[PDB]
Amino acid sequence: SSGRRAAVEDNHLLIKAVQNEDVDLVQQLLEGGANVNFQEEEGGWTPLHNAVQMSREDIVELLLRHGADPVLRKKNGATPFILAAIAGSVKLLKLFLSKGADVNECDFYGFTAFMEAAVYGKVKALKFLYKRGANVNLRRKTKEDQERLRGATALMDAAEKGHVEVLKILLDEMGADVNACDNMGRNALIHALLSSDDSDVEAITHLLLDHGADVNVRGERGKTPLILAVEKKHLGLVQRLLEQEHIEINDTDSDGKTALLLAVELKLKKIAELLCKRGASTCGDLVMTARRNYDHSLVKVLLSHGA
Ligand SMILES: Nc1ncnc2c1ncn2[C@@H]1O[C@H](COP(=O)(O)O[C@@H]2[C@H](O)[C@@H](COP(=O)(O)O[C@@H]3[C@H](O)[C@@H](COP(=O)(O)O)O[C@H]3n3cnc4c(N)ncnc43)O[C@H]2n2cnc3c(N)ncnc32)[C@@H](O)[C@H]1O
Repeated sequence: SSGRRAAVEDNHLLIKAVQNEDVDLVQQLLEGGANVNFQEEEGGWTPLHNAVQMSREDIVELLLRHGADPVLRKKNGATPFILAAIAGSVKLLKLFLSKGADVNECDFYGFTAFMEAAVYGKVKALKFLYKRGANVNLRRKTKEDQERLRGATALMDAAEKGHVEVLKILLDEMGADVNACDNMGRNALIHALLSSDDSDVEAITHLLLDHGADVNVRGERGKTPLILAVEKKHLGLVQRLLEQEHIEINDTDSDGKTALLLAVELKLKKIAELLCKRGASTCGDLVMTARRNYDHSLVKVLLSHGA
């Protein structure tokens, strides 16, 4: 019982040794008899996981030769193979395939190597996984989710993190389905506009629209791409979104508000003016909203378009 406690320390040390990239210390601890397949209690991480996360092939090899299980999963269900995708290591993906990993295996949240590679903008890994049979259009199914016959896709992921290079490749080279929808009915376009990154959102939006993305999808709360473009207060997105010949300008959100109503509630002078060069002012309480806003430049615009 004093030995059971002392050893667990050696184990944690083996992990820490790996994290510190202390090759010699890892060799001592393993030769010393430390459990090479020890999993810490937090998230089920092993030395091998940590080694893969860090893209240290040499430490992976060492651990494997001391008998590390190459397909042992951590608590989230992710395997070392998957972790190597997040790391973008082709060498490690090639390796874990050779040791029994399935190219379309997934953690307990439906995440596949291919998906992780797109999330982390890992191009070479993406191309590798594709050419090794990765199912590009898989929709995330948690495990106790498949059993009940019941949703995001790699394309969506790349859209939310704003990886332009990856999005081009998925759409042009790998046959990604631009108009797939998750279980809340959001598509790659909606995800791009929901993300925290206004960084490359213009490119992602243009790209998606060229590849025939549906500008008229109902999101979380009736929120269309137009309404998100407006709520973002982005003139460029509203501008590009409106060059879509068949966009339901007057579509209404969850609250009944529309692209124009929200444009005016938010005092967007140019966006409201641009919308009015097509939008229906018959939401009605438009002018009354601009008046509550004390916005007489905007009250004038609304009336010229018959409110
Ligand atoms: N060396 C180590 N590195 C990192 N963590 C370590 C390390 N050593 C010990 N730990 C510790 O163990 C714990 C859990 O770590 P873990 O990563 O193994 O397990 C995570 C979590 O519990 C678990 C679930 O978290 P959640 O409740 O937030 O559930 C999340 C979400 O609701 C769900 C569905 O997403 P979606 O389909 O709706 O888009 O997956 C999460 N998720 C989001 N992006 C993911 C991704 N790219 N890949 C996998 N899962 C993702 O998944 C890990 N995880 C979460 N976000 C991640 C992300 N963005 N990229 C990679 N992995 C991610 C921790 O508590 C931690 O301290």
